[PDB]
Amino acid sequence: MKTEWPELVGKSVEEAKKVILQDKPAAQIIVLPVGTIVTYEYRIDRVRLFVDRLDNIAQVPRVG
Amino acid sequence: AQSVPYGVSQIKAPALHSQGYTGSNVKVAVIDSGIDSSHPDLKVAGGASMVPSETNPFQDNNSHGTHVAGTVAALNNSIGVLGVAPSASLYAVKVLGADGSGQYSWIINGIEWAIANNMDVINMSLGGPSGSAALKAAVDKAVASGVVVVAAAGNEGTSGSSSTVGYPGKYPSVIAVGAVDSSNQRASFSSVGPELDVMAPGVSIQSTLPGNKYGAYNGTSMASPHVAGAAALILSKHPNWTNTQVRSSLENTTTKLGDSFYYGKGLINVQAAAQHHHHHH
Ligand SMILES: [Ca+2]
Ligand code: NA
Repeated sequence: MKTEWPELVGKSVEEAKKVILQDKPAAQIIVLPVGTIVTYEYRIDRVRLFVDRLDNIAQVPRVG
Repeated sequence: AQSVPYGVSQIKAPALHSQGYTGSNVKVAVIDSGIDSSHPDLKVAGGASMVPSETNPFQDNNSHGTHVAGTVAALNNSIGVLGVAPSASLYAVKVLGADGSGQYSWIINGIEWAIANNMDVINMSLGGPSGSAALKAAVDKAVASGVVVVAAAGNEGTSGSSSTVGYPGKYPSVIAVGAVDSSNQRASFSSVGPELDVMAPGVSIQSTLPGNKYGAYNGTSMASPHVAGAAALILSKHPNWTNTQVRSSLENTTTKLGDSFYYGKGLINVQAAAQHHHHHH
């Protein structure tokens, strides 16, 4: 089971969503700004995508 | 009838309750997404919101702050669950919006509010992968001012020999808390590193949710409020103990588990922490 996507860092948020939904079609994807503080609960269904101000992925996406 | 979630029993909070200590008159700020003050198993004493577009700290549009609050302080009655410190004075310090995120300046503003309002304990079930000088200054200021500051370690799992503890947990002044299950095994998602201080239950933790609900959540976010609640129990039994002393009491009386890189000092034991003389069990 794929749970991290380091190959998506530096890609557009759009391509990252498409790729993650191919691997995990029921993922609950939420896009947040990189450099924010976030809740530390663990959600096996969730993938947060942290984007820079250009809307590119700025941190390795992972399940949780 | 009320149920006692396993994690409350696992840290030995019922021993303090039977001695008559429940966190009365201890002020605990839950710095988080808000707390649903209408929940019949919570009593919220006060609070403030630092989120520009969500000005009511007593409306929790995410659910996370309400769950964390119930592990700290769900009321002792005939309903719902029981908190670690069910008599604590609970403050909703809203610094995260509905989506579970906040700007560093919102978190800092909430920490400053807590210091200005004489909070005895802060719980931060939250973090980010990088620090900032201003964030470090805010937590160091709260500690210098006498506040016990507790934070979730993060859910980044392992990464070889690298620390994966988040900030502000990773700062020396903050107690960083990892997650174990009911068998004392580290949760696979629990962050690791030399900054991990103690562990508490963080798997399938039942607590309060908005709109008079209950449910089981997972995370170091769930482990942190066991330790913040334990700090409130300790202060209710020893009201003159400093934050320094409360922190050492928890660290010095854990049940040691595995290697400290993965487990820190082990599982907290609030019964042993609240005695005068401290040793590990
Ligand atoms: Ca109750
Ligand atoms: Na720390």
